Amino acid sequence: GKLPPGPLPDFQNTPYCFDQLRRRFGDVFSLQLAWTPVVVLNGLAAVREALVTHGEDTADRPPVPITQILGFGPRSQGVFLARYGPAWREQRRFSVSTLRNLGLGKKSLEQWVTEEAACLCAAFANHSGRPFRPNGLLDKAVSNVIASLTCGRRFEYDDPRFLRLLDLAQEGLKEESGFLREVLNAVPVLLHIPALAGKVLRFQKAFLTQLDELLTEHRMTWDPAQPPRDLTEAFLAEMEKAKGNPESSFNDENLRIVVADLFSAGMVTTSTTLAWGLLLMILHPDVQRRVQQEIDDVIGQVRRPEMGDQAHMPYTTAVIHEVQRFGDIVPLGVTHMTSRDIEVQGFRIPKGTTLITNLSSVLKDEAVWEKPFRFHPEHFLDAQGHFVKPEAFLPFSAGRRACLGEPLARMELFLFFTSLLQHFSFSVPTGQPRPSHHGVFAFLVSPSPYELCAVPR
Ligand code: HEM
Ligand SMILES: COC(=O)C1=CO[C@@H](C)[C@H]2CN3CCc4c([nH]c5ccccc45)[C@@H]3C[C@H]12
Ligand SMILES: [Zn+2]
Ligand SMILES: [Zn+2]
Repeated sequence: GKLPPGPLPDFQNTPYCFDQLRRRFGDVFSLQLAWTPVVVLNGLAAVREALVTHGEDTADRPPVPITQILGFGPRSQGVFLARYGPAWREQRRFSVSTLRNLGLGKKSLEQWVTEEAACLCAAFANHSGRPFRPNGLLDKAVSNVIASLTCGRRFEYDDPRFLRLLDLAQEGLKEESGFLREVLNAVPVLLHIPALAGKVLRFQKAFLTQLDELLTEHRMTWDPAQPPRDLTEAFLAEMEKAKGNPESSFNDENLRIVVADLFSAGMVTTSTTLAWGLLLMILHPDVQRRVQQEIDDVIGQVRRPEMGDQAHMPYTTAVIHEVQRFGDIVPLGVTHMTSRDIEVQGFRIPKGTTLITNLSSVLKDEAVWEKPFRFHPEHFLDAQGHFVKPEAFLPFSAGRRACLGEPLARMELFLFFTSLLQHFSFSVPTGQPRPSHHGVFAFLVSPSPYELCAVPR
């Protein structure tokens, strides 16, 4: 019956504000947000006990009433915010299998991705030696991979339509984390204001409208006499089989949501990580070199990198993992909700509690890591040079709801990162201030804006 302690009754600096209460109230503390009961879980032990040991009872999401404006319904919840049940599980399993069939785990996708990587290197080379922000090109190359798997196509980097889409996307994930958002969610009555309605999800509504245009084009070009060559076709073919089934989540309202969930995560998570990687590589030249040495030793500058190389590349694998750990791009993951009463670290957490997993607190757990607040590839290495992955490596969270795109993310990071470091040497532009290793918090945590020089080898 013991409830977790907490203060009794910020939105842009949420991560660090929680770290404050952690040292004060402990690793499992309660907190009051509007009318909504929230419990924050900190450190591996508490997150693991919640998401794994009590996995069945914490795999639900908080109701989010605003998503009604985006056409959400019982059988239309996408994957991310989908309530725990049939609509969630059908889409979740569909995405996981469909990715696999499309070539995830095969040289098929491997060779495609490493081809977009070549497009990325040519875009970089076109800056000659001049300083530039690598973010936009990172977003394009990484969007194309997920666009290809879901939408059956890539875009040219100079494509106007593609640019409006990446912008709407970026500006939309911003709206995922808002003060007003939490307001209309704990107070669902506010949606009844048609004037106030529009402005809530300005960009997300507009992103879905742009995605609709692409999906419509895609219905026209689809050859249903052929095995589906991407996720949208596979979805469309299920949608056909389900004509007459009001229970199926394969409906038109859910196609735009599912593809929005997958496209946006497949883009903003991975490229932001890579922006982190490139920033850490110019702040730590010694590390950048030691990676390039391994690349040469194992691959040379002849052929494109392959996933078969990662096995024999423990240092590069280390660095990439440490980028994720240090970069820490999703400090608070995605909220969960208890669907049942549970006990965590000795405290009672009632059914219906909003659970926040503090992934930052696990990734930078001072008890687990040698130098939690430093960029230290040896966190994933031993004295012998072998790669080790500590249990506290949870940038993808844990449980029934853990990132379904992790295998895609891992192959993208390895191939893009190695390809870039295989062909370029990155540096802070002479005469410019040393860039902050601190990050700026949107919904995600991104590096603070920086430029670099990229000179070929
Ligand atoms: C560096 C790359 C990535 C990181 C760090 C990351 C991290 C995460 C995190 C923290 C969650 C929340 C898990 C939870 O609810 O406890 C999640 C879930 C999810 N991710 Fe990822 N992710 C990455 C890449 C991707 C990719 C490439 C895709 C799509 C192909 C993707 C799609 C999803 C989806 C759909 C969910 C919701 C899972 C569910 O609700 O069952 N993510 N991810
Ligand atoms: C730019 O806007 C979007 O991508 C979206 C629009 O409407 C709904 C379907 C939004 C639902 N939202 C659910 C949560 C979430 C999303 N993308 C992520 C990417 C990483 C982490 C979390 C998320 C998606 C983004 C979706
Ligand atoms: Zn197609
Ligand atoms: Zn060893």
